[PDB]
Amino acid sequence: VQLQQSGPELVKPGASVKMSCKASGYTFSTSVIHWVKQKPGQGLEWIGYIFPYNYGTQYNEEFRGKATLTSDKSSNTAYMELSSLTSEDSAVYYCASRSGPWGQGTTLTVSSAKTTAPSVYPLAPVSSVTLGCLVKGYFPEPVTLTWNSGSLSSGVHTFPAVLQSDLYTLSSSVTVTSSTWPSQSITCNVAHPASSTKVDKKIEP
Amino acid sequence: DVVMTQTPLTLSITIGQPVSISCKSSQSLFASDGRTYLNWLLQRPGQSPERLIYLVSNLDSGVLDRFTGSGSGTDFTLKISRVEAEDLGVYYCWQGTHFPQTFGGGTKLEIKRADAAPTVSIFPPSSEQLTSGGASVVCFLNNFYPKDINVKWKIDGSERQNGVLNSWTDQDSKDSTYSMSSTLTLTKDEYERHNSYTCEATHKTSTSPIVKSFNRNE
Ligand SMILES: O=C(O)c1ccccc1-c1c2ccc(=O)cc-2oc2cc(O)ccc12
Repeated sequence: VQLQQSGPELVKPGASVKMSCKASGYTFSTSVIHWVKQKPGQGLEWIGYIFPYNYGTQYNEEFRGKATLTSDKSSNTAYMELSSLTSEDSAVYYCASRSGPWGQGTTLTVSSAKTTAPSVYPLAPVSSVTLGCLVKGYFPEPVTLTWNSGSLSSGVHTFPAVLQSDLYTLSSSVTVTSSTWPSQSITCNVAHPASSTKVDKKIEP
Repeated sequence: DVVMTQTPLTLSITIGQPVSISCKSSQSLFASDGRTYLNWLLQRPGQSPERLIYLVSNLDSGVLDRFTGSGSGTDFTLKISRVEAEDLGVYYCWQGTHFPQTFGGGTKLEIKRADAAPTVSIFPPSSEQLTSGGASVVCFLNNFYPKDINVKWKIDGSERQNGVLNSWTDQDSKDSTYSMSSTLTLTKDEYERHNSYTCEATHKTSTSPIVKSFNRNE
């Protein structure tokens, strides 16, 4: 059994958002679903829970007028609606089953700022040869990074993004043997959901 | 609200040694129905939490038998008989006896390995970035141990602190090492006015810096 959450969202302040959490046909219709908030580099905060059959809920007093927990029995889906969104609502939100599973999380960015497409640059070097990929100037978070569509994953270090100043930037390194590159092809594959961009950049000597 | 105090704040342990994490509640977790609602979660780097233990001592499915949970009332304990690299992360206790439900602050578990030196790599601005009028110089300091490291950027014999954007990874389970990335952002022009670009790494493993350089005009 596993819980699949809805994709990331960027919403303007004052507006409202609705997230989904879906499990297999069994567990959800009998188990309690909790909702938890986690701000980057911080601990966990319980928002509330919802009961299966009876549609009964319980809220943390801090979220009384912020969150609203609902469930669709027919589709095995629990929802969380957050209202009058503030920068303080920018965080990762998880759903957690009383019977064990947790969702992957849904990232929420509360910002006035505009959706920017990322600039993708191939980092060519000047036993093993290290290659790179720079992902500069994009908004909001997150982005997805793979090497050669996925056939390269072993010797890879993907780094977290940093904020400066509108606008986020992150990098990734791939260390393969001196014989592997440039005899065989190594390409970088970046994807930003918000800007609807899918970039593929070949690392060239 | 029930305050959940976790001790120690951090734990650094050698592979195969025992680990003990404490969780103390401000109120008894013994409920009106005779049950005790205390859960233990592990947050792995770049992952959502996962529950290891429920109702003081029950192990979740797939949780290795080296994990043991115990306690009663206001004092709880999570134990690892002989630690493994895949056990690293932040440990959180979760109470459900009182409302609102609350979590402990966390306990960071870092794995102890033999001190490794960073593999330094330097990258000049790509041709593409230079076309678009931008200039970023990237430097990777990969697979080192311990975590404390200093990245100094030198341009033509002088230190540069402006335009520097540093980013660290959390300890990898696969080799118990830390990695880091540094970026020096300049305008194409500032970049074109300088020639020698250095990435110095100051660590414990060597005396003294691990220097990587390139000449723009080369
Ligand atoms: O799911 C919860 O509410 C919960 C939160 C923290 C700690 C334990 C629980 C928990 C329960 C809490 C209160 C209650 O009345 C019943 C609970 O039942 C559980 C059953 C589990 O299998 C596993 C866990 C629980």
